[PDB]
Amino acid sequence: LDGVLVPESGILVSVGQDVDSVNDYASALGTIPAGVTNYVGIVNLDGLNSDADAGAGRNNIAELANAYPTSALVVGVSMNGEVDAVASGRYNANIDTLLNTLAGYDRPVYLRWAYEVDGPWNGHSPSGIVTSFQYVHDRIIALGHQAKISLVWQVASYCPTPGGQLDQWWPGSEYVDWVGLSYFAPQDCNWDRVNEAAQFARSKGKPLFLNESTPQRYQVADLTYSADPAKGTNRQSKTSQQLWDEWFAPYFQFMSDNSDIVKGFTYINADWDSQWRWAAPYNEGYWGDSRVQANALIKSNWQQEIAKGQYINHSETLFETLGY
Ligand SMILES: O=[N+]([O-])c1ccc(O[C@@H]2OC[C@@H](O)[C@H](O[C@@H]3OC[C@@H](O[C@@H]4OC[C@@H](O)[C@H](O)[C@H]4O)[C@H](O)[C@H]3O)[C@H]2F)cc1[N+](=O)[O-]
Ligand SMILES: *[C@H]1OC[C@@H](O)[C@H](O[C@@H]2OC[C@@H](O)[C@H](O[C@@H]3OC[C@@H](O)[C@H](O)[C@H]3O)[C@H]2O)[C@H]1F
Repeated sequence: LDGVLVPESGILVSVGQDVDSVNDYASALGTIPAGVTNYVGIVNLDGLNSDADAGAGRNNIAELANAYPTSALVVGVSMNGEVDAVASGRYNANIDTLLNTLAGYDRPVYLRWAYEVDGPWNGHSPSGIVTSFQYVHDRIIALGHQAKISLVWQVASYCPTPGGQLDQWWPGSEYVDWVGLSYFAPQDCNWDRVNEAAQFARSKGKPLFLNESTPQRYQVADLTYSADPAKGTNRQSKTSQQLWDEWFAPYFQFMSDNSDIVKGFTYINADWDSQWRWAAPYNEGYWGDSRVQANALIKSNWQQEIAKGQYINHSETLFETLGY
């Protein structure tokens, strides 16, 4: 796809990853985000045309798209543990409806198909990922939606999964418009996973989207950090400048260090602790509170950074800038 829906220059600023947290961000920052992010499952299309709230914030792409009619949509599509049945065609009617629905919004859509392709917890087979990316990239063309829907192959870039295993998941450059990654606690392995994902994207000639990012294990309102990924115990006080310097400055530095390929990010701005999947007593890891508006210094510094001219923010020229 040769730069289609990929900005020639600049980094798309998007926010996620549930309707309410995105509305709260837009309210608190007094801004219309350039891109907004939700999730849907392919088995039920849960979250596409009506509310789906399963403990990770409310998803409703119809509501989101009406609330932000001149912002890009970013959509994570879960395989719901069924990628092999998806690859064998059992959900093909649902795929068409998903693609036709998203194309009916007449705006740039970034589709993270089977996001975190190499996260073992997603139950994926390499075959099912390679086949289904082929099928979906081709179906976008068959349905006539290739000017509108950009297909993102997003890895998990998660330190406990060993490096050097990305090739088995790759469907081929002809079937991928962007590579994506997750930027949470890359310091746990010296940035090795996120750097490996970036260098993979670079080697394939694809732009890079940081599709999931948050100061994982930090609390912005409380100003704390924990080294405990499972339960968030023995929380450490941080100053707000420390929390900026420890997570936010390196996050933006990573984008500069990879500025040949980085063309978008999604910042997840949420009180994760308020959402039951991510809440105490932490059955699915410790996440924290990533709301930049919950600290004045973090909020100022955030707004000051993303207003800079390497970032693509919302304006009347946004869709043109993104290649729509
Ligand atoms: O301490 N940690 O390092 C830690 C511990 C756990 C943890 O949990 C995961 O958090 C990220 C979240 O994205 C994962 O969510 C799983 O996604 C897969 C789901 O699969 C469903 O399982 C039920 C099945 O019937 C259905 O077919 C299938 O789709 C699963 O439900 C989710 O739990 C968590 F697993 C993260 C971390 N860490 O962050 O620190
Ligand atoms: C990347 O790391 C951070 C996690 O928060 C992300 O997990 C996704 O968070 C948002 C949830 O809405 C999504 O949950 C899926 O939503 C669609 C449902 O059909 C599906 O059952 C549900 O798991 C999380 O995967 C992670 F990607």
